[PDB]
Amino acid sequence: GAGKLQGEGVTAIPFAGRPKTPAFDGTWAGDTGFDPLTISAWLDIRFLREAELKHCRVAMLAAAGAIAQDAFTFPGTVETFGTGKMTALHDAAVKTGTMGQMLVWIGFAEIFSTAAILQWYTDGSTRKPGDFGFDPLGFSKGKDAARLELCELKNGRLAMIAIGGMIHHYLITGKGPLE
Amino acid sequence: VPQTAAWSAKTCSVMVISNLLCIVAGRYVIQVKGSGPSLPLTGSFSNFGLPELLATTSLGHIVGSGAILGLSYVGLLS
Amino acid sequence: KVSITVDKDPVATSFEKWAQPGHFSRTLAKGPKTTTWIWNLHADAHDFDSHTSSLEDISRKIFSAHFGQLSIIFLWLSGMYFHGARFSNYSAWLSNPTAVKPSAQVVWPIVGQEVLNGDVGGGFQGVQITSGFFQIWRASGITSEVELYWCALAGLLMSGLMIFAGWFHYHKAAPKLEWFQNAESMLNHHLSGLLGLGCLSWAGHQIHVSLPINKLLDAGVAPQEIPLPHEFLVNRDLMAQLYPSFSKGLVPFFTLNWSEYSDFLTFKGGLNPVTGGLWLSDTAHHHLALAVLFIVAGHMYRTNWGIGHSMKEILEAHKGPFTGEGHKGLYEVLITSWHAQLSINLAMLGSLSIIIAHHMYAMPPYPYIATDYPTQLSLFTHHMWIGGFCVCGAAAHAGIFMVRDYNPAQNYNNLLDRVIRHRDAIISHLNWICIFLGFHSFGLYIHNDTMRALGRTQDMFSDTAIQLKPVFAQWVQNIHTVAPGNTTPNALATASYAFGGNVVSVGNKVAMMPISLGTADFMVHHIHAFTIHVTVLILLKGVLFSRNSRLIPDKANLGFRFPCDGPGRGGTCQSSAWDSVFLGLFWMYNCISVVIFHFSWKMQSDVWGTVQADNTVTHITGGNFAQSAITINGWLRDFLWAQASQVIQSYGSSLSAYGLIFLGAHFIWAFSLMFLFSGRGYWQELIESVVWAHNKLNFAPAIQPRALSITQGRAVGLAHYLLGGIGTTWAFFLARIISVG
Amino acid sequence: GDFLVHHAIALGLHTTALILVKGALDARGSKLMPDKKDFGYSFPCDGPGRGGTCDISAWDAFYLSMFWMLNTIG
Amino acid sequence: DFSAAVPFLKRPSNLDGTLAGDVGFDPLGFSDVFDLRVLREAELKHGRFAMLAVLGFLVQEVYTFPFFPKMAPVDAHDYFVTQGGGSQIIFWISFVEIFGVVALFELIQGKRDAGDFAFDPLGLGKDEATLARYKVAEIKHARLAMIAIGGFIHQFWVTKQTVLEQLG
Amino acid sequence: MDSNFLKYLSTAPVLLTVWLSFTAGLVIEANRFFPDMLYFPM
Ligand code: CLA
Ligand code: CLA
Ligand code: CLA
Ligand SMILES: CC1=C(C#C/C(C)=C/C=C/C(C)=C/C=C/C=C(C)/C=C/C=C(C)/C=C/C2=C(C)CCCC2(C)C)C(C)(C)C[C@H](O)C1
Ligand SMILES: CC1=C(C#C/C(C)=C/C=C/C(C)=C/C=C/C=C(C)/C=C/C=C(C)/C=C/C2=C(C)CCCC2(C)C)C(C)(C)C[C@H](O)C1
Ligand SMILES: CC1=C(C/C=C(\C)CCC[C@H](C)CCC[C@H](C)CCCC(C)C)C(=O)c2ccccc2C1=O
Ligand code: SF4
Repeated sequence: GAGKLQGEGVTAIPFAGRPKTPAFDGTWAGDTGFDPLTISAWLDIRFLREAELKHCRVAMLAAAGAIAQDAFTFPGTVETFGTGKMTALHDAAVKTGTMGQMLVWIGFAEIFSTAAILQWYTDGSTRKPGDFGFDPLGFSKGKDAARLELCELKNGRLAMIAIGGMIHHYLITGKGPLE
Repeated sequence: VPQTAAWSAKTCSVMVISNLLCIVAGRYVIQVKGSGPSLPLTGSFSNFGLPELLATTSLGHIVGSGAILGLSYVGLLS
Repeated sequence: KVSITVDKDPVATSFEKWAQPGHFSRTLAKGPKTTTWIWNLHADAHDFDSHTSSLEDISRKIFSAHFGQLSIIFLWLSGMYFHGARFSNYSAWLSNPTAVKPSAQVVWPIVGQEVLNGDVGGGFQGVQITSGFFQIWRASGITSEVELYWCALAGLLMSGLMIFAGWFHYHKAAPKLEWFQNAESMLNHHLSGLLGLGCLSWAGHQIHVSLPINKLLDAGVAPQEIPLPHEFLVNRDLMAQLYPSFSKGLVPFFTLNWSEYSDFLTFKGGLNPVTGGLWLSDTAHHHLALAVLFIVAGHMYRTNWGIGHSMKEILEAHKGPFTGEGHKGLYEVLITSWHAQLSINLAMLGSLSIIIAHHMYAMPPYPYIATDYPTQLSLFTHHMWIGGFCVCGAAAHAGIFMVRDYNPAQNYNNLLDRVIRHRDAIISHLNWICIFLGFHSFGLYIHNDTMRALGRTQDMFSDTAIQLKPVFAQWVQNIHTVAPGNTTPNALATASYAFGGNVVSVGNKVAMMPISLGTADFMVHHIHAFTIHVTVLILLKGVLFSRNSRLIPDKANLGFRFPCDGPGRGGTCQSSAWDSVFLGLFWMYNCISVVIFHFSWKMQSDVWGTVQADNTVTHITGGNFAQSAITINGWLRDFLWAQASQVIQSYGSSLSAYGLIFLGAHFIWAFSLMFLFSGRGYWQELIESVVWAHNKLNFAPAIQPRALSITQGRAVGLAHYLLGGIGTTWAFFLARIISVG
Repeated sequence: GDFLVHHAIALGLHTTALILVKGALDARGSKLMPDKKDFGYSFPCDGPGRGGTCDISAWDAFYLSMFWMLNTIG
Repeated sequence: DFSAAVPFLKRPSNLDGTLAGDVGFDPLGFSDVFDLRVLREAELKHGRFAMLAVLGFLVQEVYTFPFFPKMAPVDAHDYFVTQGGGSQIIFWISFVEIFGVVALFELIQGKRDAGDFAFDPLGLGKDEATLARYKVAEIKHARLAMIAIGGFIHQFWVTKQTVLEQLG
Repeated sequence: MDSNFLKYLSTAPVLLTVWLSFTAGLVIEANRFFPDMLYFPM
């Protein structure tokens, strides 16, 4: 959480300059002064950061999963689902019903996510955006705490574009991430 | 039944030109501006805000769809 | 700024006030010294504007009342769906829609009323229904009682949600007047969200559920053999068999290659030859186009982001040399008075109901509804009546606004003020036009009656004599007949075959055929114009003279609803805007009765019938209308006397209920005349004598009995009059049509 | 059938007599207008004062009895 | 505040932890608009029904009365509906629930504790410490059995197999 | 039960509706079990 890497004074687009929205006070992490369209002036920065971290997590876990699926396939799946990779595997698991159960349980979790988001406006909750308290093995309770927030945001941003590229490469070539 | 051509450079050009025309026309015609910052542009486009961009692009898409469908109908685009 | 602001826990939910009738009103909270208090309680129950001066309180009450009404409507719908699931022959009707009469009500065998469980068909005996629910469900793609049970469950859940929402938004989180007074935001959201998304969702449902199921049903597949809607949703190949364009996907949609969807999104027109209703593939495209139109329309007004309009600016900008200030002040009037909004909305809703009746018969939208003649007649007349009542209510609430919420200070030299300032010209001209129309529309019938009774049949106004041809209507019909391919090039058939074309026949029975207009049609149309104009005269005269007149310069002080201003000035009976609504309701009854009679006779005589193997159609009455509908004797004999046989010979049959209701409605109609022809003094004196009789036995109520107020007597007379007349027509129509169809 | 229609006729006679007798006996006065004889036989009303006084005259009693007499003879 | 059960969800205002098994779980805020005592009575009635239902399922699978036909617990329902025993059980449950209505009204009036019917025939809850421990255990078992009975019934519907026979 | 709710049940229209529904049920059941009684049996 350095004021040179992130925070006030950093400008991604020099010809524009850092926006004047609440999101760019220098307190919000992952701040590179990047908001050409000025979306943070019209949507709550809390909502936007919650969405960004959800995207980061989901795309940071899908990319790792694509790599894992291409390297090692769990026993009993390479037969049940078939031998389709990536999105073909998604279709096969949908037929199996695996994806349906995944959707049901993820929706169960996202219901409580919806409650958490609503409590910002209904009951004025002070939760941090993207903060769920999931720190079982202690890393946030220490010196590398803000450095781990920046790493999370940066790796999620990397992973979103990486997974987009991987999916499109599979759609074109038909190969998995490792090619 | 009318003809609707498949996606092509002509369709893309019509859509893009419609969007640009509606953006400029929005700059000239939109009376009241919202209360907020502006997209980082100078000169005539110095009060261009997001909501105004979004509105101009929505009208540009309406106009582009209309023009594409009509030009396909009359056979000019296709 | 358009924002949400509510008051938390404004009213505590408690039964304390349930035991204090009249709590809402200061005059009534005291108690019932007389029986007039009992009637005042009900008369003022929902007049929130007379309970308090707080617009915030009135708006909150209205919001919660709307939630309660929605819960009631959802309960009604759930009941209809549950009855379709449990006490109906819907499956048999699906198997053979043209042979078994729809039925979803069964009576208990108590006093011999089990006779009403007639042999409707499909091994089922119950009460034949004429609401069209079976056709609605068939169009929706329902093919089981399980789906109807789930529909009933959804309706019940929505009713519970609505009642909870009403309670919550009155007692837990009541929005404020700033929230309520968002016309721009409230119209943007209604237009885009409510309407646009509703028709978009319905288009999706029709494309994914209704279209393939109805395709197979028309192809003759059994309802049990047809796959399930989720099967259609998830098997794009199965749907790609019926509509081969689903193999293309949504790429055509997002690339504007919309012609790829012509298989299930088509501008075809006409009627489905198998079902006799509109093409569901046409309805899907209709609703998709409507969704686009509404979502675009809902982006017109300014809410929070600068883009949009302000209705205040538009109205204030629209003014001309004949109107002075123009529409200035109307925005404030409409965001400060609920009664003005209610009047506008009621007028529009009633006119919409009338338009819906017309369009729903000439273009039967549901499968197998056109040949279900009882359903068509019942729906047409029902929606006509709803429209008339809504229009009269619009007049009533315009008068209420004029008396209560009209302020000359804020309305100076605007359109409202100028209308008031030249009201005499309007009413005089409307009076003259009403007299002229009455003469030249009814004196024509009288002339025909006199000539026919004198034997001068060549001097009548008939197609075989002096002719009054509706050339303009015939010209419009010709235009619409020739439009397909010429002025609507990409439409295969006419919008309605009523304009002209070929007969559509389902089950050897006419679904819709051209409707020819002649002298009788000219006469009846001009009589419709006469009745509408007189109704408008009454209502508009009352509304304009609600506040003051040459007779009573101070009438707003008397109020919107007062009996009179005394026997002075020659007599000032029924001078208020309430009594105008009373008389205009009488005249609306007249108008709608003539309209529905015209529909019944014309459709039974020139449209409906059975088509023989020759291709010739024999109608229910067989051309009676052209030569009989030109005389009042013709209407009395060939329509009333002739067609009342079914209802008067219904005893011992499943229509015996219709016969009994015929008689009871006659009874109530006559019973109304006791209140309408009479006055309060006679009944108060009779009550004095009866109270003497009671006192002679050392007992009498503490709540002194009183005769009904003058206004209440008029209201009771009108209510019984309307109930009796409409019930008579109800029994007559249903018995006749269910007997001959 | 004769029995029932005869009792209908009895109802009609009795109700016409009711209206006419009430009009005749209350013509001079009632609790509502205890000074009716001052106003006469066929005055219009006494106004909306005491809850409404429409058709408070013996002439109005006759006017209603004429509907009932037309009903009975019918 | 934040609920103990869900760190990222605010503790519901009505749920102050006084009641047994209160870990601050009420994401949808039923306690905000409805009486927590009435909700607790509903919870404990449901849980008691579910626990007795689980025990009934197991005991019916292992043993059935000599005078009743042997059958799966779920099929026993439809059988007894026609036989008439189900009618008797429903009638007597309704008879007890008539007094349950009076108990609920007293609970609303604040005379009774939700789920407290003063039913300790064997006097197992005389000492407080044990009573509170038992109340926590009761609510925990109630919730667990509410889940487990649904699991049993749905698994039987899927496999058409009693739970004991399925577990092998 | 709330005394106010009981008073609301005691209100005239509620009592009239309940009493007349009870009477209608009485007559209906009498006609259901002893139908077509045009006379007192003697
Ligand atoms: C250069 C570009 C271009 C071109 C070549 C075309 C060409 C065409 N457009 Mg158009 N269109 C364009 C741009 C273009 N469009 C744009 C920018 C838009 C977006 C706004 C549209 C939106 C649009 C729509 C929404 C539709 C078309 C349609 C059409 C085609 C048929 C129109 C016709 O003949 O109707 C002639 C029709 C009439 C003369 C009858 C009009 C009467 C209607 C039915 C009722 C209106 C009455 C009104 C309520 C009351 C009157 C006013 C009152 C105050 C007195 C035509 C080939 C139509 C089409 O494709 O049809 C198949 C169509 O539906 N266009
Ligand atoms: C209390 C009055 C009343 C009653 C008892 C009924 C009774 C009936 N109506 Mg309804 N109706 C009424 C008022 C009433 N209507 C009014 C005032 C209107 C004008 C808006 C309509 C418009 C209407 C239509 C268009 C249809 C019915 C139908 C029916 C029948 C089936 C019921 C049903 O579930 O339809 C369910 C209704 C539908 C499936 C069609 C809905 C389509 C409309 C256009 C939706 C509009 C919604 C929108 C939010 C309304 C506000 C518009 C405004 C902002 C401009 C039934 C006889 C249906 C029928 O005749 O079936 C054979 C039918 O199609 N009615
Ligand atoms: C959207 C619809 C709507 C709404 C919200 C309102 C709202 C209002 N109207 Mg109404 N009104 C409407 C439509 C509507 N009206 C229509 C369609 C008409 C034309 C008939 C009128 C005509 C009208 C007049 C003339 C007056 C009102 C008044 C009022 C106010 C008080 C009404 C009251 O206390 O009723 C409480 C409810 C009742 C008294 C019950 C009345 C029902 C009668 C007895 C008939 C019911 C018969 C029923 C269908 C069953 C028949 C079958 C039989 C076998 C039993 C209130 C603001 C009054 C006002 O503002 O005065 C200052 C007023 O004088 N309205
Ligand atoms: C599972 C499944 C499927 C699927 C699927 C999936 C999972 C699809 C996933 C698609 C994804 C993740 C797409 C990502 C695209 C990212 C882009 C274009 C980034 C652009 C960045 C730019 C332009 C940056 C610009 C700039 C920025 C901002 C910052 C730095 C400077 C610069 C880089 C210049 C299907 C569809 C195959 C169907 C199948 O039946 C089921
Ligand atoms: C139909 C019918 C019958 C019947 C019947 C009967 C009795 C049907 C009974 C059905 C029942 C009891 C269903 C229960 C479902 C429970 C669920 C889904 C719990 C989910 C809990 C979760 C996700 C907890 C999550 C947990 C939470 C929240 C917090 C802690 C962590 C976590 C683990 C995540 C018969 C048998 C009479 C037959 C007759 O023919 C008619
Ligand atoms: C008959 C009559 C009476 C006498 C009628 C009275 C007092 C009505 C009292 C009837 C009782 C109290 C109603 C209850 C009994 C009914 C059989 C039930 C139906 C009514 C409810 C649905 C409201 C008037 O007071 C009156 C006043 C002004 C103009 C015309 C008339 C008028 O015609
Ligand atoms: S009291 Fe009766 S009669 Fe006299 S004025 Fe008023 S309404 Fe006319």
